[PDB]
Amino acid sequence: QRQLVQSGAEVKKPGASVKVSCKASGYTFTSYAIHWVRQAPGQRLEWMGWIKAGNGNTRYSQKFQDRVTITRDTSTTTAYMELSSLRSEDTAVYYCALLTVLTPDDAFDIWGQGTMVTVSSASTKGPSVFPLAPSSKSTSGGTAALGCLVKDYFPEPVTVSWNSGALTSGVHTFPAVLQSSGLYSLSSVVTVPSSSLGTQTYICNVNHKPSNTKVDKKVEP
Amino acid sequence: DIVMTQSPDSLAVSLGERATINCKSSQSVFYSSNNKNYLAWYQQKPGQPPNLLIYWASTRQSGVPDRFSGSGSGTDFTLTISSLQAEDVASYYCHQYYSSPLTFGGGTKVEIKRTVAAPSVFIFPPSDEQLKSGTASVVCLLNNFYPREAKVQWKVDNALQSGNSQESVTEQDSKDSTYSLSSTLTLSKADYEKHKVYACEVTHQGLSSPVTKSFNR
Amino acid sequence: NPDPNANPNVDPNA
Repeated sequence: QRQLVQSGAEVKKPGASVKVSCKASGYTFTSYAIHWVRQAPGQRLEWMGWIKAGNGNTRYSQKFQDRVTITRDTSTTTAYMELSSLRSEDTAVYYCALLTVLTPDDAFDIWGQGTMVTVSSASTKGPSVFPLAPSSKSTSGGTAALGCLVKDYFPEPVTVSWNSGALTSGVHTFPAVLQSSGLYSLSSVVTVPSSSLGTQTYICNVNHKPSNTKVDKKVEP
Repeated sequence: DIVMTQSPDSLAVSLGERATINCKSSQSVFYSSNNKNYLAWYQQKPGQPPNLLIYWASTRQSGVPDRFSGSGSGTDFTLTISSLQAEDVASYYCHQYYSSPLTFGGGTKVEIKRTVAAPSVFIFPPSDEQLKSGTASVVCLLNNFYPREAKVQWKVDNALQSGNSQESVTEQDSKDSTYSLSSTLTLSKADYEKHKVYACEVTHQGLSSPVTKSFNR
Repeated sequence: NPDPNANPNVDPNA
């Protein structure tokens, strides 16, 4: 399986720089060009530039020519996008991608998972994680609902898995809400059999990369 | 640059019905010398990167279900989903690689219509751990309902609240085409401790009268 | 005409 894995989300001050990394694996690194594409709020996907992973030549969009640098490190099969003089329009999800690899031998298209960059002078804050315990007030049709409340973090995003990814059915991880304080909160819930709460263990795995938060909260009645 | 214009901006059909998405390029992306159209179609679901469906305007990528097909030449292109499945709810984007800069369309959001489903309503008091820290969040959960419109109201000691709650709704579910909604009421610990009854009252098309879910502190 | 350097990954003669 060919893949691209990006670095974690960041917050950076206006006027500062951000550098996002893109680790390639599972294919011949030097054969293809890695593109950078961003997706800003309410806006179309926007191509920024490409680098040929072999010889390192680049082409940048006119929009970013003066502010972007794309590089690559072949010994670590990793590409990098640095964007300087950050501005409010630059808050966005940044993707690396092997766009439309259409050769005589191959046809594929691979994207990294995306890196959220927030341009802000506000400080990073990690969340508290609180259980949403199943109870008589959270049962419906032979199921029990339970969850985790991830409160008071900055910037986005938080990600949540259950039981290290082994529990996926019946999960809803909600979009975050913006609190008056400027901090975010989110909820993640799952519905499970009402009959086996005594024998099964449910743990929410919360990640907030900007604050180095990795929490595993067991949720019990 | 080559501007990519899609229509409609959104569409909703029932499961199994045909969905049609149009894309117009501001300049031709056809090359007569090789008879090719330099166009691709992508699917993207919230929180995920786009996935390639179609390239050279009409060649379906390996592994893509054959209910997806692309057609057109020159400036006018069509993505067809012949029989919409629940997992097809997503936004769809055209893309040109004829000229630099590479560009994408504005997207078409594809939605399922399905039968009315009333929400399952749950309430969660604050955890003792959170109360230890001086704040109390009460969570009201509305699970797996349709249509998306729903109203939550909070009552504390039977009094309607205003200004102390936030809510958000999910994207449409990829399996059962429903929505869910979470609302949080936040009080200081001191204020939480002065009241007995906490309740969320839910209005929705599937309910003939509002449902109230409550607990005593 | 197409610009073959818009996306180096595309071989227009494959």
